[PDB]
Amino acid sequence: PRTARHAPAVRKFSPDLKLLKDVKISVSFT
Amino acid sequence: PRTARHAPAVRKFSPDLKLLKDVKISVSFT
Amino acid sequence: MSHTILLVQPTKRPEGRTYADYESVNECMEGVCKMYEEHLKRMNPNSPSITYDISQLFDFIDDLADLSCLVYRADTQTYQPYNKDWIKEKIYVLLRRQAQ
Amino acid sequence: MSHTILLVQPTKRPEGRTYADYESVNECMEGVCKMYEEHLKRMNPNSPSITYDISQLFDFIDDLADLSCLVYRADTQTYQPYNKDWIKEKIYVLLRRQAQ
Repeated sequence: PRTARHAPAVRKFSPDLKLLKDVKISVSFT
Repeated sequence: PRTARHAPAVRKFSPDLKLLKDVKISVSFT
Repeated sequence: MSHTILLVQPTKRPEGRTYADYESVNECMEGVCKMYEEHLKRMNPNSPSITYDISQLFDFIDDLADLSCLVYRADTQTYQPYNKDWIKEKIYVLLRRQAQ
Repeated sequence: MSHTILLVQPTKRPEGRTYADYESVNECMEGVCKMYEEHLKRMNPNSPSITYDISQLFDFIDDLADLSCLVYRADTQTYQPYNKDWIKEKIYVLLRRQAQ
């Protein structure tokens, strides 16, 4: 008899769009 | 009269699946 | 419930593309809201609750380089495509129901 | 030519998902081959040319966590879904034509 295979519940995928990542500002004072 | 808008040709997207990225091997000698 | 696939391209670079799938159109629209709310959460880690006008969510959707979805139709076993403006309307309908 | 969308998930993590679209089924199948060939190119940067058996490309496709496509059908204006094994067959047909 084949073995029944159990595994952890798969988390629902919710994309992190990373829109703030590496967003930089340069300010000159001269 | 509206302005005609020209831009560079869009490159065809070809996914780099990065399958070798951060693939490491540890070897013990003891 | 119609299985629904969401195609997301946040910026002009196709290297940022992703997709998600959902058990229903409603769950897909809930997912679009969750995607925005996660963006707000990472913007405001110190805020336990955030309120936003629907116009802010629509601005966010407008500013995505591409957003579209595909809704499974059982009568042909094919996926019907819908664009950003169709999604925004279905979100308005969803949120109005949720408010009531 | 039928507009074709390709959904790719290389590993078990959904964070690696991407998609591509093509003007025809043939261009999509050419794109799957190009995706494998780019993998071989990055594996073998010193090789100006690489030869592979189709079985190697099929092994590579098998080892992808998920691969599927969606083919536009003009008679219903919807997308017909096809799975990994359908794609592999269309690639075999394409490469056989190309060889001849």
